[PDB]
Amino acid sequence: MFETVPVWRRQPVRVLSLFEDIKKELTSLGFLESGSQLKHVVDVTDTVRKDVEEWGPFDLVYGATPPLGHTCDRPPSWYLFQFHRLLQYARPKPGSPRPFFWMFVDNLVLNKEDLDVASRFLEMEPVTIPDVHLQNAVRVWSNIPAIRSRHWALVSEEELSLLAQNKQSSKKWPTKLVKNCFLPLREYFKYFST
Amino acid sequence: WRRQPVRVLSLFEDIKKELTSLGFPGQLKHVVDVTDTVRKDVEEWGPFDLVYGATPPLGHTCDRPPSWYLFQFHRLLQYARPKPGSPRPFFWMFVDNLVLNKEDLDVASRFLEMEPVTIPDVHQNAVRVWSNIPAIRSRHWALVSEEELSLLAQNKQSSKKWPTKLVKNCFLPLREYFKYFS
Amino acid sequence: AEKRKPIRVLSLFDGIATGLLVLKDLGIQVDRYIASEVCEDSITVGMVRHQGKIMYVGDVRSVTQKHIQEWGPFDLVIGGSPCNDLSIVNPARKGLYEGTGRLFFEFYRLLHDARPKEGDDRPFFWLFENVVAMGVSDKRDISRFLESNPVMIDAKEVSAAHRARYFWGNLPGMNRPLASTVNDKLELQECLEHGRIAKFSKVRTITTRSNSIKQGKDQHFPVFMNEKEDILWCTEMERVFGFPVHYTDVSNMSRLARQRLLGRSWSVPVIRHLFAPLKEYFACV
Amino acid sequence: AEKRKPIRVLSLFDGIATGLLVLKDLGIQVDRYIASEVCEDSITVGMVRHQGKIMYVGDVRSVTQKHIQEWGPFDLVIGGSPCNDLSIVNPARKGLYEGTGRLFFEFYRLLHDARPKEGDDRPFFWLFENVVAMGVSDKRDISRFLESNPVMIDAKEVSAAHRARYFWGNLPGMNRPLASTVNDKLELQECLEHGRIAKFSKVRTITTRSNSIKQGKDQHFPVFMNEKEDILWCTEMERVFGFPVHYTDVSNMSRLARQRLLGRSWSVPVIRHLFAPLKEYFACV
DNA sequence: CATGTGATCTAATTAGATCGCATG
DNA sequence: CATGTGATCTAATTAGATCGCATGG
Ligand SMILES: Nc1ncnc2c1ncn2[C@@H]1O[C@H](CSCC[C@H](N)C(=O)O)[C@@H](O)[C@H]1O
Ligand SMILES: Nc1ncnc2c1ncn2[C@@H]1O[C@H](CSCC[C@H](N)C(=O)O)[C@@H](O)[C@H]1O
Repeated sequence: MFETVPVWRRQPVRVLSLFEDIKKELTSLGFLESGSQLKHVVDVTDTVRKDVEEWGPFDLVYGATPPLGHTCDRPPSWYLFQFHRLLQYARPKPGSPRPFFWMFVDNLVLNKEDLDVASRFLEMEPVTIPDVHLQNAVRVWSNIPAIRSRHWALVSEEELSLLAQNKQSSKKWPTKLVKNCFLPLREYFKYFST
Repeated sequence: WRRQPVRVLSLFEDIKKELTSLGFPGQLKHVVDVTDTVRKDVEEWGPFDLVYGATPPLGHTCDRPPSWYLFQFHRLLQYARPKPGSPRPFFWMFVDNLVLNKEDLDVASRFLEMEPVTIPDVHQNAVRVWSNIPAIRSRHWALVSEEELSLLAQNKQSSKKWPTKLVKNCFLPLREYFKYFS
Repeated sequence: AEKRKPIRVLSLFDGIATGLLVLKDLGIQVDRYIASEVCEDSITVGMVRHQGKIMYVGDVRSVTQKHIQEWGPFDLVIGGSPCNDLSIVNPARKGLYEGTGRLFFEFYRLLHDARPKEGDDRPFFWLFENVVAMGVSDKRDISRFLESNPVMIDAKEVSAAHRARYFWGNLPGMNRPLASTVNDKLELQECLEHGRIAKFSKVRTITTRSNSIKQGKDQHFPVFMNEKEDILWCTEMERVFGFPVHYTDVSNMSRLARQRLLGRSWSVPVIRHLFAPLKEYFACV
Repeated sequence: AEKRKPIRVLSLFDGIATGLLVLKDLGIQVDRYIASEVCEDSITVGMVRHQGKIMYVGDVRSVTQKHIQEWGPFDLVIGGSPCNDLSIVNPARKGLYEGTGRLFFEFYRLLHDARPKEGDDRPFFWLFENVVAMGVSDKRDISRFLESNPVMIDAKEVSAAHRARYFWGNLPGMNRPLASTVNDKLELQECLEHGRIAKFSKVRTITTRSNSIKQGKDQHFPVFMNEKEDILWCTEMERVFGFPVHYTDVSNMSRLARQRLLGRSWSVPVIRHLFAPLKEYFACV
C-alpha cells in the first residue's frame, strides 16, 4: 500500500522510538505539535506484546544502531532482533486501513554477518545514504517507498568499507541524513509549523 | 620266544647302517619324498612295527622348514598305525638334531602328545626324541637344560653335522621285541 | 463433522528426524515433512530411515517468507536450535546473540512466518526445545521472543538417562504429568546388549563428547562385561535415547559421529509424550 | 524307528559364528556349539548374537585330545584357518608351514582327534574352507593332510560378490549344482540402502582392507548416492555376505574392525547350501 | 592378465583426559 | 556441591594410496 492521503484527512503521526529519541528530528519537520504522540522505550528486554498495545496504536516504528562508541552494552545484532520483535508487536490488525511505516537505521556498526541477518529478518536490502560535504553515511531498511525509489549518490560498500572501518577505528548521530529519510512521510500525516 | 623280525619305515634319513649294527626283500622301507605319499602307499607297503623319522642336522640338504619334517612325520605315522584288532606291538620314532626352535618345539610336543627326552654326548652335540617306547622316558638319563643345549646349538653353528653316536643308543632297547643278529 | 487430515510439518534443525519418527510411531499420517538441516550425516540418516519422505531445504537462513507460503500451510512447526553457544557446559559459549546461538532467532522468524494470520483459527501447533543448563539472560530472551514460558521435562522419568530439557510451545497438555509407559526402558540394564551388566540405574546426560558416557567427575565406567569395565555401545546409546536399535548405524559413521547425532537429539519417549495428543487433531492409523 | 538328535559342533577359527547362524537358519537343533577363537571382537559378536549359546575354549593350540574326549563326541567339525600367510594377495605370505599358515595343521590335528574310531559308524561330518588364491604346493599339502580334494564354490552364484573358495569335507552333496534361493540377493543393487545406486552387478572379492571395496585396478567406487560416488556401507557389506543387517554393529567396532570380521568370514548362502543336507541327519525345529 | 580371507606408510580422525563455572 | 545438546589438548586408531606377483583362467 503506497497510496497518498488528501491533506485535510491527515492525522498526527504516532511514533514508537526504540534505542533513540528522535523528537528533535521529527519536531524540526513538523510531525508533532509542541504540546505536552511519540513513545520512547528505555530498554526493551522486558516489554511484552501488551505493552506495545497499551501504548496506543503506532503509525511509525523507529529503531537504530547506536553510533560508533562504548554505549554497546549489547552486541550489535541485539538492537536488530529486539527491533524486529517489537515491530511485530506494533503491526496493525490485518483489517485496519491506515498507513503504517517502519524503519531501522545502521550507523555502519553492523559487520557483514550482522548485515545479512538484517536484510533477511526485515526482508529487504539496505539503502545506503551518503553525506557529501565524504563525511558520514548510513544504511536504512524501511517500507517507505521514496527511500527505495529516489536515487542518492550510490556508494560501493567497499568505499563505505574504507570509511566504515576508518570511522569505527576513529571513534553522536548523523542528524542530517536521518532527517532526510523522514521527509517523504510528510505526504501521509499531519504537518505542523512554527 | 615267538619274536618275529622287525619292519621299520624310515623317513627323511635311511637308518640302514645304524640298525644293521644291531642286525635288525628288505624289512625296511625308506621313503624318497613324502609329499605325494598317500595312505594306500603306506598301506600297500605292508604292515609296519616301527615308524622312524628325523630332522636333518644343522646344515643344508634341506629345502624345507624344520616344521615340515614333523607334520609329514605325524601324517604318515597314522597312515601306518594298525586297526585296534592288531595284537602286535607298535612303536614310532622322531628325533631332533637341535634344528627345532622354541615355537617349533611346542608343535612337536602337542602333535605327538609328549615332551622330548634330552640326550647328550660330551668328549660332540646332543639330540632330543619323542617316542612311545617305555625305555627312554622311564629309564633315567643325563638330564640337562634346554638353555645349555642352546649354548651347544650356538656351538653347533659355531663349528660347521652328525648325530649317529647317540642315535644308536636309542634304537637299542627294541631288540627285546623283534629278532636279534648280535 | 469433518474427518481429520494428515499433518503437514515444518521441522527446523531436524537432526536425525526424531519428529517424523515419533509421528509415525503415533500413527499420525504425514502429508509433508519439510526439514531444514545442514549436516550431511544427519540428512543421510533421515533420507535412509524414512525412504525419501523427508524433503530437505538446506540452511534455515535460506528459508524466506516466500518459501513458507509456497510450501505451506503447515500444521506443526518443530525445532531445537544448536546449543553449543547456549549450554553452560561450554566455557567458551558465545551466547544467544553470537555464534550458533543466534540461529534461535531463525526459528522465531520462521515461526512468525508460518503462523496463521489473525482470524484464521485452523489447528496450528509449535514446539521449541533447548537445554536447561543455559544462561538466565538467554532463557529470558528466548521466552520473550516466543512469548511463552517453557515447561521443563526431564527424560529421566521415561528413560534410562538424565536429560533436563526446556520446551516452549502450544501443544495440548504440554504440562500434564509424565506417564511411564510399558514401552519405556527406565533403567540402563534394559538398554544393554546381552552379556553386559549395568553399574547404574540411570545414566547422566549424554552430550556429543565421550566424557559424558562415563559417570561423574571420577569418570566411572557405566557397564561390566565379564568383569571388565566398558562404555556404552552405540546400539545401547540409541536404546537409552529411545531410537530403534541401529537407527544411526548408517553411512559408515564412526562411534563419535553416531554419538554426535544422538547427543544433539531428543529423547524419543519425551517427544512421544509431547506429540501424543496431536493424534486427536490429524488423520491417524 | 530311532529319532534324530540335536547336532554337536566343534567350530575351529569360528570368527563371527557363521556356522551357528547358518545351522539355526536351517532349523537344525544344536545341543552344543564349542568355538575356538582368540579375537575378542569375533568372540563378542558370537556371544551377543547368540545369547551366550556358544561355548568358547580359546586358542586352537590349547585344545588337546583330552579336551576332545571330555567335550565330545561331535557330529560336525568345521573351520577356516587364517589365510593371511596363504593368500597370494600378501606378497609377504610366510606359507603353510610358517606364520599363521601352520594353524591349518591344528585343524588337521583336531579333526583326527574327533573322528569316530574305525567301526563306529555314527554320522560324522566335517568341513574345511580356505581361499582359492593360494599356492599350488600349499593347496597340494592341504589336500594330502585331509586326504581329499576340495570343491570350488564361488559365492558369486548365490550372492552379489565374487568369492572363489575351496571347501574340503564330507558333507552330503558338496558337488551338487548350486541353486539360487529366492532370498539370495544376486545383484549389488539389492544389497544397498535406500536412495543409492549400484554401479556393478557383482563386486570383486571383499578382503579386510578397503581397497577391495573399490573395483578394478582403477579403484572405481561401487555406489552412487545423489550423484556422489561412495563405497559400500557396513550394512551393505553384511547384505553382500548374507548376514543379518547390523550383525556386526557390536562393541563400538569401527568400519575397519567390522570389515576385518566380514573380510575373513564365509558367504552365508554358500554355507547354507553346504549345510542344508544336514537337516536329514539331525533334529530340526 | 585381471586378480586377491594383506601389509606398509602417511595424513586424517578418533578416543580419552582435562578444562571450564553459572545455575538450579 | 553436582552438573553439563562443548571444546581443546594429546596419542591412539583409521582411511586412502600404494605395493605385490603366482595363479588359474
Ligand atoms: N544453519 C543451519 N540450518 C539448518 N540446520 C542447522 C544449521 N546449523 C546447525 N543446524 C543443525 O541443527 C541441529 C540442532 S541439534 C537438533 C536435532 C534434533 N533436535 C534431533 O532430534 O535430531 C543440528 O543437527 C545441526 O546440524
Ligand atoms: N590361534 C588361534 N586359535 C583360534 N582361533 C584363531 C587363532 N588364530 C587366529 N584365529 C581366528 O581364526 C579366524 C580365521 S577367519 C575364519 C572366520 C570364520 N570362518 C567366520 O565365518 O567368521 C579368525 O577369526 C581368527 O581370529
